[PDB]
Amino acid sequence: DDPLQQTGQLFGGLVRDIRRRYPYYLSDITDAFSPQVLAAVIFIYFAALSPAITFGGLLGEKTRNQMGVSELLISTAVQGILFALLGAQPLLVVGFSGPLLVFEEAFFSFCETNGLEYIVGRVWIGFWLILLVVLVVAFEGSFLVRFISRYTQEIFSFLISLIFIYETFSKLIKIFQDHPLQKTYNYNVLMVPKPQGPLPNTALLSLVLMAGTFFFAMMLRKFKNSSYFPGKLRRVIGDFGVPISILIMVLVDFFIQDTYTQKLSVPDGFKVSNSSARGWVIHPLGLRSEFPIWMMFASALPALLVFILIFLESQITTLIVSKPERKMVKGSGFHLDLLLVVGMGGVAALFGMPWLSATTVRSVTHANALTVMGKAQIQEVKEQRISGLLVAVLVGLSILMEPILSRIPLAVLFGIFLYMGVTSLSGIQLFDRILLLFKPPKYHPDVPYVKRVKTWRMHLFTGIQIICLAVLWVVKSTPASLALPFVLILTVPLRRVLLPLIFRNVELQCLDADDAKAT
Amino acid sequence: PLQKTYNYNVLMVPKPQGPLPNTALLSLVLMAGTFFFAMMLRKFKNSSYFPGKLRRVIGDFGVPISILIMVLVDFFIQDTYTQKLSVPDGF
Repeated sequence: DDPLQQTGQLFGGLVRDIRRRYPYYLSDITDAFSPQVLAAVIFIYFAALSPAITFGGLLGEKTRNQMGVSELLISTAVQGILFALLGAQPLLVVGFSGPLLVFEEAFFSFCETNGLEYIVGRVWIGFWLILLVVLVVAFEGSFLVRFISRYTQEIFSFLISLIFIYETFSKLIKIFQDHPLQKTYNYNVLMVPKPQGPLPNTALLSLVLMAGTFFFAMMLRKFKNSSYFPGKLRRVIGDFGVPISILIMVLVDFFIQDTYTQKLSVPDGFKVSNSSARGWVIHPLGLRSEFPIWMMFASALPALLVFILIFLESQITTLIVSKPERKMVKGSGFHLDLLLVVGMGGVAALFGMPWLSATTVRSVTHANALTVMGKAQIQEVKEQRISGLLVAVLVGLSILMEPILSRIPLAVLFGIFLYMGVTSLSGIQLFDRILLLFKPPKYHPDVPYVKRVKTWRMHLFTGIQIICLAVLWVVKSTPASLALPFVLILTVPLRRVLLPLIFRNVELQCLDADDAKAT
Repeated sequence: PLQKTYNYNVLMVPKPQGPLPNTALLSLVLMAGTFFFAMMLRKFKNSSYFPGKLRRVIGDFGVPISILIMVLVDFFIQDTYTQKLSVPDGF
């Protein structure tokens, strides 16, 4: 039975996913006894805490510290545990995103322009998103995701991957820039709150940490499929390679005493940032004065656009995770996770907490972590609820391990970002055609879209795709980035009409494959 | 070796006396860059990414290419000193 199907029953698709998924409860409970699950837990723990800290610092310095880092980590823990507990697909990883930050800063700018409160209206926005998601899910209007082919999916994934790789190198370049290379340095500079001024051996040591971590990780991964050791020892080595490299880099950093490297910073306790102009509960009616009536009647509009953003991104992520190619065994849900995320965003907005949603890179990395692979062929993927709830509990309780987190150099995590970025390049078909662009036709592959169409036809199709990617890059670089989703959905009609009017029907059926195998 | 403070009133003309901030570890960086580029080029040489003439012609001179890249990288940086070749004035 189809996870998506036009059903004339109220709560139809929801109950269908319920009946498809709940009878596997005991199996989901049982299947998390392997150490590879623990490896996934420890890896995604870092992979979720580090961008959380980055985004928290960014929005703290952006929003006059209206919201900080402690609220973000506590929330991320709450949505992680509950999404693992009651999610139809608990294999997703939730978090904040860049366009969401753009929305928050735009709302803050609008509020300051009008003189309104920033945190007060968020409760009302939660109210409109709650009523609107009830309205939408009432009609089971998910079938629109059927219009998304592999073209739009892969182009969105590729742009996300390239953007995040660019962010990683931007981080490294900025940290290098903060301490330039001079000939002489004055040593009467204070270092207590922050590193002020250039330092001799810090930035390039961070670069060395990145390079060594990445080199060791790739050498280990390439050796994992070798034939140097018995299979048991080889599997034991392959199960926990990344934490092994992490420990090696950490001990190397701890052995060095003189040079300073920036380490992790976490809240002291479960406390608010302002602790002066805020409390645990925000009164929706008004903190210092009453909330305007014309705002009460006209503030529904941004709720529409934020719901559109979270809806499209979550459903695209659900398409990514639940593809049958990665040995998708049990049932996969779309409606239940979406409803849970939107309702939880609303109730978090009741507390003043911003909304969170599943992240693409974290989700694909999570799917990659729980993979049983062969000598190649992919046998299976271990799917259950335990890893996500464990990760969320760990990010909730990370505050209690202050000395351990204070000894982690920041560049090792950046190397880990480089690792996830390069490993997110596996499932792309656009990368396959990009590789095909340069290779001579004498050694071109056995896939149907090489035999059935000519050489310059493949080159022109990939040129169309990269031109689309360049336009999307111009859109994301545009300061009016709020129009970012719109051009994206502009991909949907363009494939149906213009391309078949230039290409042919056999090229249409061979190139735009719904599944990797079947064409 | 690595310290926290370095005195800048030391003479460098006949030979580098005393520790210096960014010399030997930069030589280690050059180690990594040169070796990594050489291995990447050699492994890519027998690939199938270019037409055969172009690929083999490019791979025919990998070591001087990496040497030139390292020399230009060294020349671009001005402030720090790295030890260079010494030859007699004459016969």
